[PDB]
Amino acid sequence: MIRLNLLP
Amino acid sequence: PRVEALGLEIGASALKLVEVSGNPPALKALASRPTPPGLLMEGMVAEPAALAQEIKELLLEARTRKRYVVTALSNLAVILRPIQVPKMPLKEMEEAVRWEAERYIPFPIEVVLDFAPLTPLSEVQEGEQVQVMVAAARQEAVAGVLEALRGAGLVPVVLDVKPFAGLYPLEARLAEEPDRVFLVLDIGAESTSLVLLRGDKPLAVRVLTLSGKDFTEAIARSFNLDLLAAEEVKRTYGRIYDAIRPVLVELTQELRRSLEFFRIQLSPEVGYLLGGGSKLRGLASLLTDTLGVNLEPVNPWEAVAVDPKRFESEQLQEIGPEFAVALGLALRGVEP
Ligand SMILES: Nc1ncnc2c1ncn2[C@@H]1O[C@H](COP(=O)(O)OP(=O)(O)OP(=O)(O)O)[C@@H](O)[C@H]1O
Ligand SMILES: [Mg+2]
Repeated sequence: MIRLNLLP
Repeated sequence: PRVEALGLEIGASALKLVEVSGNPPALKALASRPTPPGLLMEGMVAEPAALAQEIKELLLEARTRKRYVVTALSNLAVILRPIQVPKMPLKEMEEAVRWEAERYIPFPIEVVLDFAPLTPLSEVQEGEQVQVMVAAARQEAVAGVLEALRGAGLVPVVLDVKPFAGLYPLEARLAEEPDRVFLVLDIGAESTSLVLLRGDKPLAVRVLTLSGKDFTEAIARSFNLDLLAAEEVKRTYGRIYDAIRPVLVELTQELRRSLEFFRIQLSPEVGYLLGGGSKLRGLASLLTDTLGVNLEPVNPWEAVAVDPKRFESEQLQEIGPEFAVALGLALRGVEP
């Protein structure tokens, strides 16, 4: 499973 | 510190909030409000203070004291694509990704970027090639959302992406079949995503422009109706058929096309449907017949303990397609 985070 | 964060989906049709908590996770509260027009435009938040007030209503309705949140960007704001890179230390990989991503991003690297390896990095040596999933968004898209959350008194811990967050409530079930190829479709109001997996590992994601709005708009056109009224007509009826037939055909073609391009560049046994656009009456059967993939609705709530004295299992089930993403975001909020 993929966990991304585009928080700066 | 270790917070249990809420899950929030800023949807184009509905703004949805889910609270989960406990050590095996349990549903505590949920709320949904229709999204007021003009607040979101093409993946951006055009009215952040007005969104902040809407999100405040949700927190009041849910009756929550929690003020940390995981939310998600619109699929129209994010570019998702895999990219081959050699394994390097982590800081070095970042620069390599940013360098490679530069070519695929139709605006100045102004971008926020993240990535995750499609296969475990520990299983390969330095310098060998690994596929990573890269996500990229305009800094402006991110800023609209953080400004919305700030007005609402919320602190974001993760800004996730919907095609994967929608999968979190299915993941234990997809891990049961580690070698089976599964398709998961989320038909939303603003986009449809497709994700192709083996077990619980994504293999590919594709986002289509076609979605629930297109069905409403064809009913609207065919009967000079307002959107809300075309929308209500869509829900109760589902001749309607004649108005929505070209949308059905076009969606079917776009989904056959995506699957054919998966098969060329990399094919589904079973699949799942999420998102409210997936509830159009009979759609599941149509798509099953037409794509040659057994496509089923699925209940995301099974991922979570549900107290029968506080929620009706029957009602939960009914709204499970719309709530898969907000529930995944809430599961993320309580990780690990
Ligand atoms: N029973 C139904 N029959 C047909 N269409 C439906 C039904 N229920 C909801 N829809 C459509 O589903 C869509 C809303 O679903 P959902 O809340 O999953 O979208 P959303 O998360 O707001 O959109 P997005 O993720 O694209 O921003 C609306 O387009 C609505 O018209
Ligand atoms: Mg959605």
